[PDB]
Amino acid sequence: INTTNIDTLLVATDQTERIVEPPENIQEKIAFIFNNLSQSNMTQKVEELKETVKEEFMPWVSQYLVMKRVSIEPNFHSLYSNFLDTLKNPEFNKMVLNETYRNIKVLLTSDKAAANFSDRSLLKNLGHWLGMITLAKNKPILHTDLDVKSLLLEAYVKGQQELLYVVPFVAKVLESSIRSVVFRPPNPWTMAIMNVLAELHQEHDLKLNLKFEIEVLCKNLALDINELKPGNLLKDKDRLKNLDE
Amino acid sequence: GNEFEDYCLKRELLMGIFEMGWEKPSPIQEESIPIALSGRDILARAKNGTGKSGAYLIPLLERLDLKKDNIQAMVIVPTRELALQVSQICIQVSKHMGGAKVMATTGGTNLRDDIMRLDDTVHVVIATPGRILDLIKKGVAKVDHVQMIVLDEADKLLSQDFVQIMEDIILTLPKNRQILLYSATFPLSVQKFMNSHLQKPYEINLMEELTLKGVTQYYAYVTERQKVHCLNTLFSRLQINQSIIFCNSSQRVELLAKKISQLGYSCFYIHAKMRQEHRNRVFHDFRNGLCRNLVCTDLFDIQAVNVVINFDFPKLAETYLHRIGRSGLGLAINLITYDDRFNLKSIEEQLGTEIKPIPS
Amino acid sequence: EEEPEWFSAGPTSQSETIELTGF
Repeated sequence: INTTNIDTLLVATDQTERIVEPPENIQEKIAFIFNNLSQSNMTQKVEELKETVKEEFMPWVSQYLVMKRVSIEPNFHSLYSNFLDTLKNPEFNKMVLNETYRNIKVLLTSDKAAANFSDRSLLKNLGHWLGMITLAKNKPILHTDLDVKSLLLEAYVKGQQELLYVVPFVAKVLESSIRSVVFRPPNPWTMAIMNVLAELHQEHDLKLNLKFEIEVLCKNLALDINELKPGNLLKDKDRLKNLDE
Repeated sequence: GNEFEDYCLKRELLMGIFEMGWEKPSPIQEESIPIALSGRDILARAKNGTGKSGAYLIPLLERLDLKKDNIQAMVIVPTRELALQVSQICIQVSKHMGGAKVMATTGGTNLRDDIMRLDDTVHVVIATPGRILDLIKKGVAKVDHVQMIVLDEADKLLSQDFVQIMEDIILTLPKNRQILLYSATFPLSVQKFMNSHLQKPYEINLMEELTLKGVTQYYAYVTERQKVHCLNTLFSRLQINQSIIFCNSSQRVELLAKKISQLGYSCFYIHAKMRQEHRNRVFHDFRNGLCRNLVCTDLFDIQAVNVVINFDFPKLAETYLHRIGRSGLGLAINLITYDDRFNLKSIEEQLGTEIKPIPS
Repeated sequence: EEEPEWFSAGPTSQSETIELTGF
């Protein structure tokens, strides 16, 4: 019923290593700034936040930005991304990236049976954001931060309900690769992920809307889906033999 | 405190640590050892390949009572290779304790022979999940005195095919067993296992990353035709203990290896288009110093290696980082053709590092 | 695919040395 419920993320935060919470009034000024951020006042809002938020409140700001804003405001992802570019604070950028990963994994590893209606969307939104502030800015998504290719293999094994969450998430991340000088096709990292999706696409029983996701992603990356090179990574892995060490 | 002597281990065990050449506790050791010594369960986020063994084997050994011929501690690992590695480190660290028996048992060790082995005293079992459960269920491995179990790389132990196997193992053990859990990642399965079994665990988040710090990086503008000549120059000027020479294809690895061998180099080679068992054999001989240089593709911790050559420059910044990064070496040298020049500056930027022109 | 330039048109001796530069 609620398209923007972030309770899944909030409850997970109430169990993260507690951080410095700013006073209520500084908290209020931060909310004001992000409520009123636009392209026309961005430079001033950056100076505003700098003159208002002490350095020790930075972790809380990255948490506020990622969990409460970015998660449910995909229409302002470019704005918030451009805000990071204007602020030019590399340490804040890493907090934001870490928080992004943290909330993404909270959703990926949630028991989907107990999920909120909004969680599929929250994950797609955070995926879209992740691609924008990494690949789109010519920064790699390191496998030690998020192993995207393995994520797909693992989802395949867990089944369709997992694939329903994971495949649109991967699509949203990879959309930014076409805007990346580094990661656009035929970058090997992007292409390996695309070749796994092609393998998925070949599954006769993969749900139609997931086949559609993959085919639309291909068009967005200017890739002929028929020219992809799917392997046998899905099958493959002698799971019976592997039981013997 | 922060010295091994502060942990008040048995003198025999400290002598073991001394003989390993372990002078000062690593951060994972510093975080794990005093808590584990107290008896608390541990929940640790550490990368694969991090020296977790060095952290958890010490309190494990300290806990042993060698006056009892019973199995008292177990380390469960997901691969034959980790089992070998951990049991070796454990046998060395405990070599002064007088009668401590460590046994490794996996799908790769002969079951009949392992059963005979367990007729004699064994205090510490290092094992893959499948084999040790099979041994417990056959009554061959008696585990009613096990007071500590370690799960190393718990995410692989708790993948879909293995979660029940691990559950069955846990259910055969004394309910009050201390558990030490280490994992790079935390899927639902690991989260579930944690909640059920761990008892108010001490949490450790010690994620050492691969870094370029302390690695001197150089490049040399070379044409493809000149690459071996450049290699000739490098190996006539540097001091190489051991080196690793990376190429971008299996075909190029073989051709290079066969070429420089004919030129009198010491090398083995390894690439993707080989049987795995052959691959492991060669790598094991390289580690034991039977050649000086390994030519290879990207397939990946060998202390003697002090020089890495990127004979072909990689396409991905992450590949570059895996080739020359370290957890916590010496020299990295990049051969750069005209067509590599973009990736050179690009990878340099992505990794926020510097790759300097090589000195003349 | 093809056979490398340094395999075919390479050196027939280790003493064949070139100058090292990033310039």
